Amino acid sequence: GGLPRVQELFEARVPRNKAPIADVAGRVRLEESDKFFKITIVPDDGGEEVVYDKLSKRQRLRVGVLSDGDHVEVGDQLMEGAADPHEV
Repeated sequence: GGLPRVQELFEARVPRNKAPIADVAGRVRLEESDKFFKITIVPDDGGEEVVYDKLSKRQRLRVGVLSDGDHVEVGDQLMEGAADPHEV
């Protein structure tokens, strides 16, 4: 979170602590595993459910804060962190 972060962005590098971006739009089914997180996106498209299996409980969520049933637009960030520029 500083000059290294700025250098991280201009250099097009994968962030230290990553974070998923929604691959499709729709409501989310959120589950807490043992010392883990699982976020499943039920798309408005009515198609294949997109699942993000394991996310460390330390990264928290994007604020407000995500809860079960919240609608998610495509490019929205899920859990707090730095999203992969190559991913968006």
